[PDB]
Amino acid sequence: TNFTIAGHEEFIQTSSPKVTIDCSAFVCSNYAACHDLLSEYGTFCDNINSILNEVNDLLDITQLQVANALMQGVTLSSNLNTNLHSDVDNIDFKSLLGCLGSQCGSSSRSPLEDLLFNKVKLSDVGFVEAYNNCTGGSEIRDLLCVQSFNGIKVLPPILSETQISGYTTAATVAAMFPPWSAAAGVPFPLNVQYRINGLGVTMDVLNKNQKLIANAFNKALLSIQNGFTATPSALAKIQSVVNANAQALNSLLQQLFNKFGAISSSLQEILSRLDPPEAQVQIDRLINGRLTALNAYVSQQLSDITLIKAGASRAIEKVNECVKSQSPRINFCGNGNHIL
Amino acid sequence: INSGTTCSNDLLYSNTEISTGVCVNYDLYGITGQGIFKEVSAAYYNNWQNLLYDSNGNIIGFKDFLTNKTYTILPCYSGRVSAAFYQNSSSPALLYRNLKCSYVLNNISFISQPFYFDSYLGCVLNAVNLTSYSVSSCDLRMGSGFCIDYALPSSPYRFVTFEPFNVSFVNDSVETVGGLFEIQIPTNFTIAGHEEFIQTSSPKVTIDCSAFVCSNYAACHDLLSEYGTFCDNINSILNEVNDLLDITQLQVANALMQGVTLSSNLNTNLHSDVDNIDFKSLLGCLGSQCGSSSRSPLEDLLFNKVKLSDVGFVEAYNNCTGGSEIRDLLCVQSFNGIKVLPPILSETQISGYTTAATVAAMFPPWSAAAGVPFPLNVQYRINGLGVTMDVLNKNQKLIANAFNKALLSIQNGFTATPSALAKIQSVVNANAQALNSLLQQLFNKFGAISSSLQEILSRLDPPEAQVQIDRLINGRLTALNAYVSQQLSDITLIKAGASRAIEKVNECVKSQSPRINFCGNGNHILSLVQNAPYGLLFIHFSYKPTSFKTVLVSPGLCLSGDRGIAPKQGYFIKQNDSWMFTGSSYYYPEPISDKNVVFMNSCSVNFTKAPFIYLN
Amino acid sequence: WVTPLSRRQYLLNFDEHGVITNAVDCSSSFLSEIQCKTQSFAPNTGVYD
Ligand SMILES: *[C@@H]1O[C@H](CO)[C@@H](O)[C@H](O)[C@H]1NC(C)=O
Ligand SMILES: *[C@@H]1O[C@H](CO)[C@@H](O)[C@H](O)[C@H]1NC(C)=O
Ligand SMILES: *[C@@H]1O[C@H](CO)[C@@H](O)[C@H](O)[C@H]1NC(C)=O
Ligand SMILES: *[C@@H]1O[C@H](CO)[C@@H](O)[C@H](O)[C@H]1NC(C)=O
Ligand SMILES: *[C@@H]1O[C@H](CO)[C@@H](O)[C@H](O)[C@H]1NC(C)=O
Repeated sequence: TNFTIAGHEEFIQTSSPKVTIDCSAFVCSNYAACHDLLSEYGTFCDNINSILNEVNDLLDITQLQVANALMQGVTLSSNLNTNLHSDVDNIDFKSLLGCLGSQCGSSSRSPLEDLLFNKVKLSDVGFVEAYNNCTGGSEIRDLLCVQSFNGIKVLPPILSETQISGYTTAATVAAMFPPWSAAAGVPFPLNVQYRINGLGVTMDVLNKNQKLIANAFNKALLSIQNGFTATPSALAKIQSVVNANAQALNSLLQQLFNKFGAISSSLQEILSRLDPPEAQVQIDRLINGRLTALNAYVSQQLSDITLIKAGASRAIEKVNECVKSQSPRINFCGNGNHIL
Repeated sequence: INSGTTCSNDLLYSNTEISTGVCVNYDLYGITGQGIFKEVSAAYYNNWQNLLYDSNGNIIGFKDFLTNKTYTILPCYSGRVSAAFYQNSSSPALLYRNLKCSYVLNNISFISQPFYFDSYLGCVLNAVNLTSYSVSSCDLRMGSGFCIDYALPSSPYRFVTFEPFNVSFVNDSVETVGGLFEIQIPTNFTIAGHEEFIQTSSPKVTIDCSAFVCSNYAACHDLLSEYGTFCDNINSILNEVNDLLDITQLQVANALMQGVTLSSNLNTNLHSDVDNIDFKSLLGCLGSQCGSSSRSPLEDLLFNKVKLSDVGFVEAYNNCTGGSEIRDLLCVQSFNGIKVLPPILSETQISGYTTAATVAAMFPPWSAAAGVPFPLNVQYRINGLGVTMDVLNKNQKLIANAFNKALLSIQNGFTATPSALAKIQSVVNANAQALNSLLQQLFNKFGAISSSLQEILSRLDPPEAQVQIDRLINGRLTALNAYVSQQLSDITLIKAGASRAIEKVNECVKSQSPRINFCGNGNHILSLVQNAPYGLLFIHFSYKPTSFKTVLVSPGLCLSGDRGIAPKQGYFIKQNDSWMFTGSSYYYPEPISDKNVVFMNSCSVNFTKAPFIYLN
Repeated sequence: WVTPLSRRQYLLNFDEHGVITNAVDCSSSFLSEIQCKTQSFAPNTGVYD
C-alpha cells in the first residue's frame, strides 16, 4: 500500500598494485663477488622479469578497457556544471560530483570519494609520497624504503586516480542534463517513473508522489554518505586487499634472513670469515632458496591475476548493462526491484 | 668474530671523526658495513649495552665509547633507472623515480647532462617539459598519465600528458528556455562497420621427459628414475589442458551449428546475392561441387599473413627429415621432446560452419532471424532505435549501398596493420618466445662443471658425476614446473575468452538480444561471425548519424480534463503552432496517435498545457 | 697509438662469410646495456629497467 526507496552499496575490485622485483639486487647480494657465481645459472632472471611485465601489461589493458567502457557514448554540453545548480527536481547530487568546468583544475574527486580515499594510506599517490622521502630522510622504522633498497618496488598505473575520477563523474552528469546520453534521451524523473512502472505501480500514484521520491533519494544518499563513519562491508575489502599485499611483501622480504642450510644469513659475514675456495658452497644454498621463493611469488601472482581479470570483466559488464542503460534482466544489477 | 675488543696490530690505521650525511664504509670496533650516520640524542643506553639491534638482527644504532655519543645508521640508496628508447634513436631518455635532479647530479651521476628536469615521478634526463600538450596514444607509457613522444627535430624526446579518451561537446543550453529543452536530432544517417577479434583456441604443446632431461644416456635415466613419478604429473597436466581445449573447440562448433535449417536445393553456386547486397566475400562452398579445402576471401586474406597456422606447424614438421633446410628452430624443438599437435577440428570445417551460419540469415526459412527476411530484419532493428518507418520504407537502396561500402572498407582495411592481425601475431609470437625460453634452459650450467651430459660423463667418474647430473636434473625439473604453471595460468584466460565468444555468438549473431551496449556501441544493428587463425572475427554494423539539427522539445504535455500524455521513445515538437511527435533518432514529424504515446489520469505542473490536441 | 686492455664482455656480429662487422661494449652507456640485454643491434621501442 505504501512504499519507499532504499539504497545499497557494493564494491568491485578492478586493479592491483604492480609489483616489480629486481633480480641481481635481491637473490645474490648488493656486492660484486656474488654476480660472478650468479651468472653461472644462465638466463634464470629473464622469466621472473617477464612474468611481472606480462602481469603489468594485463593490468594496463584491463584498466584501459574499464576507461573505454566508462567513456563510451557520452555527449555533454559546452556550458557544463561551472558552479551551476547540481540538483535536478529537488534531488541533490552534489555529494557524488566533482568539477568538470574550465576552472577547478588539478582536483576532480567528489566528496564521497574523499571519505574512501582518506581511510586508506597505501593508495596510488601513497607509494609516490612514501618513496620520495627515503632520500631526504624518512621514518627510521619505515619498511617501504628497505623494500625499495632490496629491489621490491610498486609502480603506479598508467592512469592517475584524478583522471579516473573525472571519467567517472563525466558519466553521472550525462543523465542529468540535455542531452541524456545515459538514459537514451529520457529525462531523469521520467526515466525513474518508467523504470518503476514496470513493477506494477500505476502512473496516477507516481504523478502525485514526486516530492516523496525526491525525499527518499535524498535520505538514501545521506544515509550512504554517513555510513562511512563506521566499518561497512565496502571498506572491509578495500582494507583487506592492502593488508594482503603488505603481508605478501613482508613474507617475500623475510626470505633474506633465512639460513637455508648455510652458516649465516648475510654474505658480509661469510666473505669476512671464509675464502673463495670455500664460499660458493655456502652461497649456492642461499641462491637456490631465494630463487625458489621468487618462483613461488611469481606463481602466486600469476594465480591471482586470473581472479583480478575476472572481477574486472564483471565490473565492466555491470557498468555497461546497469548504469549506462536499462537491461531487462531481473536479479542482475540489484536485489530484485532495481530502479537505478 | 667481528665483534669485541681484542684488536689486532697487524694492519693498523688512524682513528677518524664519524662523518654524517654521506654513504661511507665503517669499521666500528669490529663491525663493518656501509651506511649513513646521523647524530641523535638517546637516553635508553645502560652501562652494559652500547649497540642497537632490530627485530631481525640488524645494527640500527650504536653508542661510541670515546665521545659518549649516540648515532643511528641508515642504509644507502640502491635502485634502477628507467630508459625509454625509440626504434632508431641515438640515446634513450632517462628517468630516475622518486629522486630529485638535485640529488642525482651530485651524488649518483657525474656526467654533464645539459637536459634535466623534475616531474611528479622523479628526475627526467634527455627530455623537454611539454606537459601542456596532450596526446591520444603512445608506445612508451611511464605512469600517472604521462608519456614520452619521439619527434624528429635539443632533445628529440617530449614529456607530454596521456589522455586516451575525451567527451563530445555540443554548444547548447542546459536551462529550461520557456519550459522546453534544446536538443540535437540527426537528419541524415549511414551504416558503419566495425571489426573485432576474439581468441578461442591455443596451440597444443606436448613435452617428454625421456628426451628433455636425459636425451639418450643410461646413467642419466638411472638417476632420473629415483625421483619417482615427478614427470608423470607434467604429462597428466598437459593431457588435461589438451582435453580442455578440445572440449572448448567442440562447444564452439556446437554453438555455431545449433538449429540451423537449410534447403537442399541451394548447391547452385549462384545464390549469393540478396537485396542487392554482395556476400561473396563471406560465403564459400555449400554443397558437394567442391574439394576438400574451402574458405572465404576474408579468411584466406587473414590466413595468408599468418604462417604458424594449423597447417603451418604440420608443413614445418614435415620438412625435418627431408634435407632441404633443417636449420629452422622448429625441428630442434621436436628433437628434444617439445612438439606442437594439431587440434581435432581443422580450419576448413569451421569455415563451413561459419558459412552455414551466415547463409542461415539470408535464405528461407531464415533460421537465424526468427523467420524474418534480411531487409525486414534490418529495418526492424534500425526502427528499434527510435526512427520512423516511412523513411525506412522509402530509402532501401541506400541501406544496401551502405552495407556494401562498409563491407568493402572492412575487406580493404586488412591491407593495413589493424589490431586484429596485431593480436593474431602477438599470440603466436608469445608462444614462440615461451618455447624458446623453455628450450634455452638446456644450455644452463645450474652450478655445474658444464651444461652438457657428454662433457660431464666423459670427464670424471660416476661418484663425482652423480651430483653434477643431479644439479641439471633439478634445474630442468624446476623449469618444466614453471612452464606447466604458466600454461595452467594461460588456459584459464583462454577458456574465459572462448566462453565470452560463445556467448557473443549466441546472443549477437544467431539471435537479436535486447541487451544494449553488449554487441556494439549502443547503435548496434547486426553482427556476423567468421573464422580466423586461433579465434573468431566479428563484423558489427552500427547506425552512424552524419548531420544534426537543433530543436526545442517538451517531455510530455497536459491535455484538457486533467489528463496527461507522455512520449514513447521520442519527443514533442511545436511546428506551425501545433504539437507534433518526432523520433529520438530522426526528424520526421508525425501526428500524435494512440499507439504512439502513453496516457495518464493526472498531469504535473511541469508539463506544458495544450488543450487543443483533440487526437483521442 | 696505444690503449689499455681489460677483461670485458662484448657483443659481436658475424656476417655470412664470418667476418666481425659490429661490436658493442656492454659497459659503456645505457644504449649498450639495452643492446646487450636484447642481444640485438636494433632493439624495439620501449621502456627498459
Ligand atoms: C651529496 O653530495 C653533496 C656534495 O658533494 C654532499 O654535501 C651530500 O652530503 C651528499 N649526499 C649524500 C647522500 O651522499
Ligand atoms: C662516558 O661515560 C662513562 C660512564 O660514566 C664515563 O666513565 C666516561 O668518562 C665517559 N666518557 C666521556 C668522554 O665523557
Ligand atoms: C581526443 O582528442 C585528441 C586531441 O584532439 C585526439 O588526438 C584523440 O583522438 C581524441 N580521442 C577521442 C577518443 O576522441
Ligand atoms: C543524405 O546524404 C546522401 C549522401 O550525401 C544524399 O544522397 C541524400 O540525399 C541525403 N538525404 C537527405 C535527406 O539530406
Ligand atoms: C524486391 O523485389 C525485387 C524483385 O525480385 C527483388 O529484386 C528485390 O531484391 C526485392 N527487395 C527487397 C528489399 O525485398
